Amino acid sequence: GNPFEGVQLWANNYYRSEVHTLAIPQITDPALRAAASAAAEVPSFLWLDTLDKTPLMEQTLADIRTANKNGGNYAGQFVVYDLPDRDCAALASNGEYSIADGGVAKYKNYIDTIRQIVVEYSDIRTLLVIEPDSLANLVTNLGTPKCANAQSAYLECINYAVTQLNLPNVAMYLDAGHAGWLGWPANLDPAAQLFANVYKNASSPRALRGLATNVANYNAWSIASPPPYTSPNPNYDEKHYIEAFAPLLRNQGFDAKFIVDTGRNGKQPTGQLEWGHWCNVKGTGFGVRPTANTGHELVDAFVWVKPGGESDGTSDPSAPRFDPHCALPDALQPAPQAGAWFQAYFVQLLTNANPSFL
Repeated sequence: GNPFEGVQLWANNYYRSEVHTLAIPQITDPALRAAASAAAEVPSFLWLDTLDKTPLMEQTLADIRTANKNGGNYAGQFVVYDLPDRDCAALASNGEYSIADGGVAKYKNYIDTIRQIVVEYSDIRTLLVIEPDSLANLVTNLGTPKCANAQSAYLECINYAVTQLNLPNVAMYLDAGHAGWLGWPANLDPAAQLFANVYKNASSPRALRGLATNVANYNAWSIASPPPYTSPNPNYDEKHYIEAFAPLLRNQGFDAKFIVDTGRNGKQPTGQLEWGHWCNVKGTGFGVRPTANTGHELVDAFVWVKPGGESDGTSDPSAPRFDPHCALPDALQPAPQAGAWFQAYFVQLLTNANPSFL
């Protein structure tokens, strides 16, 4: 049943080209250059954060089809991340579509385009994270006007995604935030009802395998001592969050299994001053390498979802779409625009990696 079992994970050429064309020519030390080349071979998700990235999904699946007709057993890894009024509680968003300006119809076309590409590659197992930073806002952030207004659109758009991508070669994991968002005990029951109702309102799609946690975040999977910025949450790591949340979803008829983003959680505690500081956090490392061998039946895989070295946001307050979280003193600076290559952050992650690359 675990879609990560029986397959390898494809390491995509987009990330490899950032490492090889942008990063390695800036590194003089031979050991760090070799470490960088190895990091580019660790398979991370490719983000489809605009419609103009959908050709990248098709090219990636064409590369996988060639590899698999030549003996590979690779699965593709993609993030679906283009809701209208995206990131409704954030101080800045890069989403291209607006609910008030045709955004729901534009989302429909974006999902329609992805469905035809996944059908075009119905021979290729396709592992999707659906919409980071979306439904979790409807549990805690309804007091933010943009999120109160976006409820209907987010729920209809997510229903369209999980129904239209319900294909025999797909496994989807809905983003469900992280322990410091939905793992607080007061958020668990409302979160479980919301996410189980999404599953049931979509007619319990076979491809909707479960939920993704820690995406673009830094929490430990398991740590013996709670980091101080987690107090007083008893669910201070992803393992305790998932162990508390999974049986509540199952109680409501969604027997969800999980994947956990371990791409930036290898150094613990992090440099965070507060748990809600998410941008370009200092003091982090690459974490556990992608695997289906998690030791935990709730957890299908540890994965690298956010790609290390791609910025979370610009720190220039005069730049477009500046988010003040990216200028906090626990955010590494200067940082380029979201998604752009951030060399000093890539070096940070490589040097602090656990397991090590050096």
